[PDB]
This record gives sequence, structure tokens and C-alpha cells, in this order.
Amino acid sequence: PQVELFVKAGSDGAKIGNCPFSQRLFMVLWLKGVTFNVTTVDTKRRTETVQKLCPGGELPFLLYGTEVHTDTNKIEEFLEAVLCPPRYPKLAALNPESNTAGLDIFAKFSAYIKNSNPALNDNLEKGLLKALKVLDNYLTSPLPEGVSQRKFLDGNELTLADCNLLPKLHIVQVVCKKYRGFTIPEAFRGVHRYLSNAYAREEFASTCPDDEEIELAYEQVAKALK
Ligand SMILES: N[C@@H](CCC(=O)N[C@@H](CS)C(=O)NCC(=O)O)C(=O)O
Repeated sequence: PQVELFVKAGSDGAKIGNCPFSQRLFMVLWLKGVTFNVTTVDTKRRTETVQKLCPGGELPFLLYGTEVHTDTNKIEEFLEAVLCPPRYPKLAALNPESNTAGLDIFAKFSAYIKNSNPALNDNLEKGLLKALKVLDNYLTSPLPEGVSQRKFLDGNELTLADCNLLPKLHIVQVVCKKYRGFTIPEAFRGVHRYLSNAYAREEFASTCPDDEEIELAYEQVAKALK
């Protein structure tokens, strides 16, 4: 049954664009091992065919046979349910906490990077560091369930939880380094090992837009502190 994912185009109207939701779904589809195709969409200059399959302009979106699916959460739920054992592996996490750990980081990053006043930067940076620390503690602490030194959020295999979080953390890293010279403290070993382990996996590394695309995507979002 034909699978086609539709994602946002980057700076040249063609490359895969910066977008954590698209990357999340790309990762899920790759980890499932299903045959699928991808199509990029220049939100301004969309094609006639795309203007019809998805009139509301939602992105990403997924075609399953001739059926269009929208909303990243709903698409992911659908894929986990229909691409299932024995043909395709179950990707859901075992430990519920894995599905929330570190997701507050992205919001904290956003607030931090859009602010330009140095008086407020002190507080936003500390809140970002605190959220990184909370994730670091999750990664270094043993998990309740699972047959810490594990590679990923929930054990040693990538799960749906990593597909959501990794694309966001990657953006946090790339954007923070470029626009603020900020790096995730080396003191946070759980976070750095997670990112190193994730980078070593094609499913994550290969689905990241290039750094230039990510930076350019933030050009009118990210501010230098005055
Ligand atoms: N509600 C959608 C949100 C998707 C979304 O945020 N898409 C982004 C990036 S792919 C977007 O449309 N960005 C447009 C822009 O800011 O220019 C979902 O969660 O699936």
C-alpha cells in the first residue's frame, strides 16, 4: 500500500526544509522499514496537485494509498497502529516517562532564542539549562522497565519518543551555537552520549536538514542579544 510523506521545502524551494515534525515522521517511517517516498513543498509556490490533496495547506501530511492524513501526532499514531508486527517493528516506548522527558526543552529554547534583551537572557538561559539537566538526569538514571548506560530515551533501540525529541534537540544545538555561541554543557554526559549515539544512527543523521538550512530557517526568529 503506497506511502507518501509531504514535507516543507527549505531555502531553495527544493531541499528538505527545517521542520521537526517532518523529521519526526521521516524517522518513524525509516525505523518501520516500510517502502515510502517523500515530496517537498514550497509553501508559497505549491503545485497544482498538492493544492488539491491538501487544500488547507497543512504540512507535513501523509498519503496512504489515496487517503490523506494530517496532524503529525495523528499520523504517527496511525503508522504505529498499521505498520505493525510481524512485518514491521513496534516503535512505542515501554516507559511512559520516555514520552515526555525533555520535550519542555524546545519551548524553553524558543523563548530563549527570540529574546534580545540581555537582562532577560540571564533567566531564560538558566531555565534552558535546567530543562537540559532534567533530561540529563532522566538519561543517566536507570529505567523502571526494560530487560544507566543505555543508548536512547527508553533503552537501546530508537522508539517513537526519540523520533519526537531528537529532531528538536538537534535544532536547539545548531541554532544556539550559531546565534549565541551556546553549547550544551559538557557536564551533561547523559545528554551528550544520547546525542552522540543518535548521530551514529543513519535514521537520525540522514534525516537532519543541513546546518545551513536550519540556521537560515531561524534568521527571522533568532535574535542576537543587544
Ligand atoms: N499542527 C501541525 C503543525 C505542523 C507545523 O508546525 N508545521 C510547520 C513546519 S513543517 C510550519 O507549517 N511552518 C510554517 C512556517 O512557520 O513558516 C502538526 O503538529 O502536525
